[PDB]
Amino acid sequence: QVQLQESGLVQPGGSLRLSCAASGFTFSNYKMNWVRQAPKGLEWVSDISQSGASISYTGSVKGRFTISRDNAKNTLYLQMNSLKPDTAVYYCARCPAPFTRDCFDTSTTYAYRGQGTQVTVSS
Amino acid sequence: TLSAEDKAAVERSKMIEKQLQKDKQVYRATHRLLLLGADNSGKSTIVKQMRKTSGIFETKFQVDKVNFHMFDVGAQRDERRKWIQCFNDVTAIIFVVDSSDYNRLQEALNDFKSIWNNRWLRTISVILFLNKQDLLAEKVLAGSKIEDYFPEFARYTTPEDATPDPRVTRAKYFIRDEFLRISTASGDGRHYCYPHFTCSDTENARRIFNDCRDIIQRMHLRQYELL
Amino acid sequence: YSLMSLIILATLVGNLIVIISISHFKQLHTPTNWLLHSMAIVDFLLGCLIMPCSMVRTVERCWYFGEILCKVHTSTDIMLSSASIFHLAFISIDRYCAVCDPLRYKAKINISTILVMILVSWSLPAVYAFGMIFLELNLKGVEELYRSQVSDGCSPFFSKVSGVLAFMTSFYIPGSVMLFVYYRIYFIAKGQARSINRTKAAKTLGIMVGVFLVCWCPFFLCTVLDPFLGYVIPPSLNDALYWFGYLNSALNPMVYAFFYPWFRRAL
Amino acid sequence: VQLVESGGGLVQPGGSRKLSCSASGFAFSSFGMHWVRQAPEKGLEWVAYISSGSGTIYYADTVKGRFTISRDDPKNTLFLQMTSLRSEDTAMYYCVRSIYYYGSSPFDFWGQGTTLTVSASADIVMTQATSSVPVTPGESVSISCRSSKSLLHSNGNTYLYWFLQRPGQSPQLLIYRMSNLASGVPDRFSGSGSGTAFTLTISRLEAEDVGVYYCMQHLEYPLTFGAGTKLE
Amino acid sequence: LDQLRQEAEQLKNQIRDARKACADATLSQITNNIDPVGRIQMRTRRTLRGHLAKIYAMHWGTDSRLLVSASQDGKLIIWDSYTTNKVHAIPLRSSWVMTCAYAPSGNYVACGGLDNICSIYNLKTREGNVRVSRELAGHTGYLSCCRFLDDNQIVTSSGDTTCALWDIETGQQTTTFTGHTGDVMSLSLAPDTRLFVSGACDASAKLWDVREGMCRQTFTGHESDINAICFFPNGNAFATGSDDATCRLFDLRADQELMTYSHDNIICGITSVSFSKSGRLLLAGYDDFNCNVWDALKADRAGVLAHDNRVSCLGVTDDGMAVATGSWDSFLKIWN
Amino acid sequence: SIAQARKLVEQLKMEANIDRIKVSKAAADLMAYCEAHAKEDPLLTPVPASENPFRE
Ligand SMILES: [NH3+]CCc1ccccc1
Repeated sequence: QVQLQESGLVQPGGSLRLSCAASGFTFSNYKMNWVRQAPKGLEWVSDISQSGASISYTGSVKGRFTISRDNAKNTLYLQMNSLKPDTAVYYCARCPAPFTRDCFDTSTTYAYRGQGTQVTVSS
Repeated sequence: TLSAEDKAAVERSKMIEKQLQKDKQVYRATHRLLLLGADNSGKSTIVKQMRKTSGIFETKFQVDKVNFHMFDVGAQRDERRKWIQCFNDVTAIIFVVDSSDYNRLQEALNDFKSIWNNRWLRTISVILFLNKQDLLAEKVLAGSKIEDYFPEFARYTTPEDATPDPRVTRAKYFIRDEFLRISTASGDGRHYCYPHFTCSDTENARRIFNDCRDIIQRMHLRQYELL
Repeated sequence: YSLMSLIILATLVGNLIVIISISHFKQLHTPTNWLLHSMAIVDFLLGCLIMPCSMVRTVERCWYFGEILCKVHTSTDIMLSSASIFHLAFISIDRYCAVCDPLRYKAKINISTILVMILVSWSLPAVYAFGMIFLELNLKGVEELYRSQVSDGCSPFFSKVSGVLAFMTSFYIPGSVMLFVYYRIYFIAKGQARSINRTKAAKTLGIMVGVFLVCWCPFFLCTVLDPFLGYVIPPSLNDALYWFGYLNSALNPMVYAFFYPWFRRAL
Repeated sequence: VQLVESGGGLVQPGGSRKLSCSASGFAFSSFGMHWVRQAPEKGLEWVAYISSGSGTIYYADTVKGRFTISRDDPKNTLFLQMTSLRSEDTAMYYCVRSIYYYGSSPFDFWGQGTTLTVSASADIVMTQATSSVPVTPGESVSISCRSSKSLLHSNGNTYLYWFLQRPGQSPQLLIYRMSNLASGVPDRFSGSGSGTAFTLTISRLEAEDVGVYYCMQHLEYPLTFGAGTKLE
Repeated sequence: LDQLRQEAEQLKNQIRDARKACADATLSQITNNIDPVGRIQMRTRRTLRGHLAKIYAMHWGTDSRLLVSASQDGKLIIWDSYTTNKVHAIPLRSSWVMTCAYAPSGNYVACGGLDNICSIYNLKTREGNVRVSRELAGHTGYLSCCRFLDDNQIVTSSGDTTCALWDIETGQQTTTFTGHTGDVMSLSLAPDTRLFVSGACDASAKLWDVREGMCRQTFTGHESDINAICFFPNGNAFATGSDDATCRLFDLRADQELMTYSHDNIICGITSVSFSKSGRLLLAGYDDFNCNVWDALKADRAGVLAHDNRVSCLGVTDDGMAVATGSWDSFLKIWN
Repeated sequence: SIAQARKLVEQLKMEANIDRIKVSKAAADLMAYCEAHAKEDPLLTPVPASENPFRE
């Protein structure tokens, strides 16, 4: 099958790097996304294009977080920076079919999502 | 068809074809619509104003001797990318947004963006409804702000073509322009968006009639290379 | 002589391709395309029948057949020209019903309406043509003059009243129905394009209206003018007018079927 | 499913009588309808036929210009119009359903009949070998039918029917198309044939099998019925 | 929970190593010697017309002559494939129907869709009309497939990630098959009617036991959703079709993946798959207006069945005489 | 959430212990079946236009 692995408490003001290790599928043919969940419903954070041409972010983190992935190692990570008082577990995600702009990735075990990690930015 | 029983079978088939013709004539003179929304949006009350775990609902209304069929999805799962392929032939999509919450608005934006760029949902024009305007009007004068959620609200001013307090109009047109910004980013002139400012009304049916009329007229004009 | 000849071949091939294509492919069986099929059929009949006889007459400047034979060729010519013009008018009405008022386009243009239009367009010109020619309606009171002009071919000979009535009907009902429709559609298309921007429509409308006008107008003028002036025009002039009319039928299927991407893709 | 016939009586010669067949309990407007005649001491005979859409009508060669059939689907009624009654049409008339599609069973239901007393070629002929055979309640029985024309068709069907009316009741249906068994009949009847000579066998036997067994051919439209074979 | 996750990982590892050890030689190395089939030419022999909207499903009959089709206008039509006649025309209560099935005895048909109900229609009545006999309710998501076992047992697949076995006489579930993550898209019964396979949107296929109602094996290897599943004539293999434009061939005893059928000129996903009578040819329908025929042993393209819109369903006759296809332009074509 | 993980690990344990065979034997068996039943396939070997009902 397909497995996605994400690796990532910090005093406020800090920055971080959180990745994703995936194998099984062809990484270079899929759109990718990071979704996080507050201790609240999951919210979309930063999709990237197949070659990285298109990058989008939410208003709450625009200008403070940047996401980029490298095809060579089938890994994608977002460089978290300047954190603020962001306590959530950050998952990773993949769009359902290869080669399409559209994507629909719900709390019902969207299969194409990793187990996820927890980040604390509090004292 | 050299036997008597074969001739009777052929006659039965001909009767079936006549009934099918009648059904075809009834079918071609009707317009189907798909209704979408969320739990907070008043899409459950828009239906009632126009008016057992079932999986789909139906509502029929008539205006100027034209029949419209509007289908509301009932008890399904949270995944949509599979049963959305059965609606690639409707006249239009009615989308309802609750722009009086300031929090789930980004969700609605994401939902709209995913619907707009669907491979099977191209050539389908979407009619946008911005519901619960009285709540927004009551929630803007009292002063819960929009700057924290959307950082670009500080550098936005009401456009000159707006047709209207002024803060209410600025917020409404900011939301409307966000949706329109999303919609106009692509589509290469095959489907369009018709935004509206809807309240908790006796004219939604007429607006749907006019928007469908314009959509069909544009499609016919494009078919003949008159546009 | 060859220049006239090529024209017939182009007419025949262009109509045959459209007839076969509409007849065979199953995704092209919508009610509107049967008008195109019928118009292609009548143009094909015209190209197969009237082209060679008029070709022989024009070059020899002298009738070579029976005197009970001309009465048939002229009747068939009038029939087929009238039928083609009526088909063009009905197509214009179809387009008008499509574009201007859409919510009820599919209900209006069911197969029965197209069948009735085809039946009327095939029926009326035939009875009109023939009852006009086989009986002597056009020849009333110009008989002596007709003989003087006649004992030297054949021509769409017309008196002072019959000619003007034929002109009135054939070139004034269909043309009045066509021009008004295309004017009213031009305004709507221009307004819609302006709103979308906030023009290819003019180009295509101008092309097809201009083709019809330049093909048909001069011949009918000259015909309606001749009886009143005193037959002062040369007899050899009318051959060019007839061949302009036949060029219209040559170019008609191409304009009405090969300009559109859907027909090209279906092929 | 039940059919009721009304009318009948005694009619003077040269008069006119109008018979009506009233159906209720099934989708009337989907079935073809027939009229079948039975002389007081003779076998059955086919008279007329109207189809489901009223688009096709046939008549017997005996009566073509005298009789007239009509139907009314709104009210579920079938009519027979007779004029200039002769002294030969003095029999009992039955009302019969029929439906035709791939795999159907025509002539499956018959009416009860009504009596009518009148005061004072190239078609296929069907013949039965015998007229009466005595048997014992438990032995085997075989009945033969013969045809002047091959009932086998090019497609592969052999149109032959067996009816076997009970002595006092209307006819019922046993076998259709030479092999296929009816719905409610016990599964001890069987049929076989070759195209020209046909046989029906009854393995066991009870008190309900007594009656007259008939032969019918559906290959052509004109219908000829088997003479009869009584069982005692 | 961490300990449980660790246990799951070790258990998963103890399976991949075993299958890799048993993997041995592949199908290609052993099947290379055999002479190829060559080329296949198939020609349209019938064209059944009468459907208004697009078609999603069809199913042959056991007598090899009749078939049933379903369409979005709310109509079921039973055809006569020899003479092209129409036998029955059935109007539905709901127009969003996704599947149809035809009973092995020829007495019943079934259909369902975006209403979470499976309906049973009785064809052989004393009256000359087709009427509904039973409505099976209890599912939560849309119905995606349904198959008969006999006149009284039916197996349904739904969008709520569960399969179910019903009892038409009483209309209540007697068994539920849970374990899938995404919505289930298709199922295929076995010739002996003791097992059946399933495909879902979580890119996995499972094998179930009808009698005791529990999963027995799980198959993976696809990258995207599963749209169609067929089952080998022998009974020891099956093939799937996905949204990544690829088809697999899985064993049951070996519990691995055999030869893969894919080409660089296909980008769109597969909607249907089916085998031939002997299992020599595997033919699948695509989204690029076409249908392809593969050699089931050598993964070579042999023949193309060239419809004006998307192809949505296939079917092969019980005696292997013909092949029928449906499409979104509302035409049924019979090839031979 | 211990119930879901418990069910998953029990299912994985059930799937772990199954008898398995060699792949080459399976490939040989499928080829044997395909070769044995090759003459009853109208689609593989075309049938002359006498014993097929879809002619013309
Ligand atoms: N070439 C056609 C000649 C003609 C003349 C008058 C009416 C209709 C037709």
